[PDB]
Amino acid sequence: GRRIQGQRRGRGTSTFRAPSHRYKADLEHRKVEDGDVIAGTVVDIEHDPARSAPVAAVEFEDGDRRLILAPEGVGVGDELQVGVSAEIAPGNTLPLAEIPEGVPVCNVESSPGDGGKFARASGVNAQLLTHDRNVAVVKLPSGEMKRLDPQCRATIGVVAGGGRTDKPFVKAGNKHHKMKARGTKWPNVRGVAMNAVDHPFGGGGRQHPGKPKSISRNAPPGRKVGDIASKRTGRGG
Amino acid sequence: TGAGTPSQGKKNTTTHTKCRRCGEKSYHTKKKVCSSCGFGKSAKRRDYEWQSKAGE
Amino acid sequence: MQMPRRFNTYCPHCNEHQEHEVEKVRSGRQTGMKWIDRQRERNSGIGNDGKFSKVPGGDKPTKKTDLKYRCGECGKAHLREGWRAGRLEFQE
Amino acid sequence: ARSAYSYIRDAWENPGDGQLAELQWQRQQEWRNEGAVERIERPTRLDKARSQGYKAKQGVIVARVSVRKGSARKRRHKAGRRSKRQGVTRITRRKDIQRVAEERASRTFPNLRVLNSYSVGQDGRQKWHEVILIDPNHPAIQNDDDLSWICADDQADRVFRGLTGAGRRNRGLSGKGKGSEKTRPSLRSNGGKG
RNA sequence: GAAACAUCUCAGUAUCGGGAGGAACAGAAAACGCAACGUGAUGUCGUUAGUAACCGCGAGUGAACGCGAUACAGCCCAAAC
RNA sequence: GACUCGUACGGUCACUGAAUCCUGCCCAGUGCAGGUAUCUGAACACCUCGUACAAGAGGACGAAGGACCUGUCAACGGCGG
RNA sequence: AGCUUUACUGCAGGCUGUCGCUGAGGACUCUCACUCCGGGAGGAGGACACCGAUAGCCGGGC
Ligand SMILES: [Cl-]
Ligand SMILES: [Cl-]
Ligand SMILES: [Cl-]
Ligand SMILES: [Cl-]
Ligand SMILES: [K+]
Ligand SMILES: [Mg+2]
Ligand SMILES: [Mg+2]
Ligand SMILES: [Mg+2]
Ligand SMILES: [Mg+2]
Ligand SMILES: [Mg+2]
Ligand SMILES: [Mg+2]
Ligand SMILES: [Mg+2]
Ligand SMILES: [Mg+2]
Ligand SMILES: [Mg+2]
Ligand SMILES: [Mg+2]
Ligand SMILES: [Mg+2]
Ligand SMILES: [Mg+2]
Ligand SMILES: [Mg+2]
Ligand SMILES: [Mg+2]
Ligand SMILES: [Mg+2]
Ligand code: NA
Ligand code: NA
Ligand code: NA
Ligand code: NA
Ligand code: NA
Ligand code: NA
Ligand code: NA
Ligand code: NA
Ligand code: NA
Ligand SMILES: [Sr+2]
Ligand SMILES: [Sr+2]
Ligand SMILES: [Sr+2]
Ligand SMILES: [Sr+2]
Ligand SMILES: [Sr+2]
Ligand SMILES: [Sr+2]
Ligand SMILES: [Sr+2]
Ligand SMILES: [Sr+2]
Ligand SMILES: [Sr+2]
Ligand SMILES: [Sr+2]
Ligand SMILES: [Sr+2]
Ligand SMILES: [Sr+2]
Ligand SMILES: [Sr+2]
Ligand SMILES: [Sr+2]
Repeated sequence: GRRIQGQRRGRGTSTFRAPSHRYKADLEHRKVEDGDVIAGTVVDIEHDPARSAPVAAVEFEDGDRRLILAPEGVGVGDELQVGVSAEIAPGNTLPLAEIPEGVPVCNVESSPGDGGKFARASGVNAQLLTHDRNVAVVKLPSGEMKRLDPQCRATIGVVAGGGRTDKPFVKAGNKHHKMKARGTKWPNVRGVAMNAVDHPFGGGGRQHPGKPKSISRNAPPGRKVGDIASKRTGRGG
Repeated sequence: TGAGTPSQGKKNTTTHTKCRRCGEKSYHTKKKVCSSCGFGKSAKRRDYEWQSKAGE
Repeated sequence: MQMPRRFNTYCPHCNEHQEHEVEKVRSGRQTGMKWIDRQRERNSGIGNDGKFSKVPGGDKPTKKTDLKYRCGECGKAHLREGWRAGRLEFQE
Repeated sequence: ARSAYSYIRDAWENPGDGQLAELQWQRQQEWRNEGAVERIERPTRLDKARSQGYKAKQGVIVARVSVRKGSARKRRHKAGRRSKRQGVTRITRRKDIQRVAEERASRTFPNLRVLNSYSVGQDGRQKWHEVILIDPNHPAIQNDDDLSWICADDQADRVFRGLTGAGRRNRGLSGKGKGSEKTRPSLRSNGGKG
């Protein structure tokens, strides 16, 4: 047959790439020698093309102008701080260890100093639960309990733009405009509507997969389609 | 629209041009590579054994 | 069919009739050092292995008798043509 | 009496024991951070180098080359192939790794010519060889009774034509009798069946 | 091609990558093994021979030593001191 | 290297195809997934035999997998005499 | 010839054991290779993983 769509993706051709040249900034936490003597002032609030969420332009004491992953409630004029001694208010960043348990956090680092990896999407937040000299337990937006180095930095508050998902797209055109700002091929043609040569589910005198949809984890690319390694399917039971 | 005559009307693009190195009108001005002598692709001159019969 | 475990018959070795004992031929064990064994190793490689990619044929509905006839006096055995038999049980 | 060289030689018979072992475990850490072809001022295995033709003279160069370990890095067929020719994983190249190293070295020094080479160990994923190259244009060499032979025109690019020591062995020319029916005088003249 | 076909065959062919010369390559035995009280670097030509050997032991594949010729040529390092 | 200047309110893989009222029963087979006393399960190393060595025969241990058990149909599908 | 599959035979790919890289004191500790994070100091991990080799299972993706 022919390579399936998921295989055309990996080649990274124009159709599948993100409009990077149109993206604004890589919102990573600032690096600080130590002390925490790093504060800045929110100079503006901008739209982030890559996340459909607002972002904040901050001007730091040492002349550094950079965009920041904004939590809800940050406005122009507000003063933010980054460092071990940073105050414990929304919008400020400090290592998990300095954060009080029971406080909502966002843009959490995986490995200390990586600039943040977890909880960065609209309206989400991680929940700092347990402290320690060895591990800081955090509850991520998926509900999973993540053990982290207490040295991993994080921003206080929930990410801005919450509730974005509450409104339906209503029409294809709205989806269209959003998809144009992402690394995705859209619209989506169902495999069952294709020819046998183009997909494992293609072919037939009528539309229906010609095998069970639950595919093994070990299936090779070109065949791994449908419900990947499903532990179960449906809603019942 | 027919793929034949009607689609020939839009052909006003210049691609292959006189090559600085070999003189043939094969220097693709968009690719900057000569399809005839290889200029722009290789210092060595484009040549293949299949350009002639095997025993010759 | 039934068949006597012992009986008088010609011994091609003694060259005279004597009591023989009949036994079913037990399969001898292979060594894996015969020429064919080395050829299988030598010739099997990437892709199909010709004759070495074939698998065991089928079965005839009935097999022929496969026996050894041992002379009770000189101890040497001899073989004979077998005959188709669904089952073969020795008497005693 | 034993020459000092004999001691270097004896140490390398077992690169995994004694002081040499500790040395390698140390060096390789640096080697792994070096490039593909690193010119070095002095041979790591002096006895071996001198034994192969090396000389502390002008125009004599030494370079250590690292090449990946293992079989051929081959792409799977993209057209029809009978089962016998569909392999990928078990296919190995016909040139040994030491020969690949000699070639990468010679390319780095276009003006020089490969004299010989030898192994200096390997780790889990790569092998290192030091190659001895000679400047056929330097008068210090053109006047050397033991090396000036490498200055002849027919010795140009000798490594790429398999005229090297590793080249001749890899071409099955070691034996003068039985077994070399299709290797001598050349693989090509014998229909490529060596 | 094997009157299908998978090993085999076409064939290390076609084609591709790299490189030298006027010719290349080979080459002074850790050889041969007409087993010898024998030969004596290496190409090549004739022959040995469709022999030995390989092979769904199918179709097919296929040398060498030797011999008769051509031309002949034998040396330099590493180390010991 | 794409996804990705992205991080679960994400994005990948699929099915259905606005709204409204709804979406029953079946896990035996096939698929996926989890578990597993016991059974089965290759090579290396190891033990026995064999060989002054080797080929080879056998044993012990036993990974994933399978047997076995469980979950699962808005999973392939089924809902008869 | 294109396509399919519990047709025949194989080939990628995934999973898994083993050998090498690979070190110190049937469950365990460590640091020194190696890996990752950090501008750096240093932190995390660690003889595993990656990679090379091989073995078994799955394997119309080809
Ligand atoms: Cl979306
Ligand atoms: Cl019988
Ligand atoms: Cl060279
Ligand atoms: Cl003779
Ligand atoms: K063929
Ligand atoms: Mg960012
Ligand atoms: Mg787009
Ligand atoms: Mg669709
Ligand atoms: Mg259609
Ligand atoms: Mg298909
Ligand atoms: Mg339908
Ligand atoms: Mg349908
Ligand atoms: Mg020749
Ligand atoms: Mg045929
Ligand atoms: Mg036949
Ligand atoms: Mg042949
Ligand atoms: Mg001979
Ligand atoms: Mg056909
Ligand atoms: Mg990195
Ligand atoms: Mg097919
Ligand atoms: Na063979
Ligand atoms: Na060179
Ligand atoms: Na050969
Ligand atoms: Na035919
Ligand atoms: Na045919
Ligand atoms: Na054959
Ligand atoms: Na004679
Ligand atoms: Na069922
Ligand atoms: Na067709
Ligand atoms: Sr980042
Ligand atoms: Sr960064
Ligand atoms: Sr179908
Ligand atoms: Sr249900
Ligand atoms: Sr035009
Ligand atoms: Sr170019
Ligand atoms: Sr050419
Ligand atoms: Sr073979
Ligand atoms: Sr095989
Ligand atoms: Sr039968
Ligand atoms: Sr050249
Ligand atoms: Sr002579
Ligand atoms: Sr509806
Ligand atoms: Sr089931």
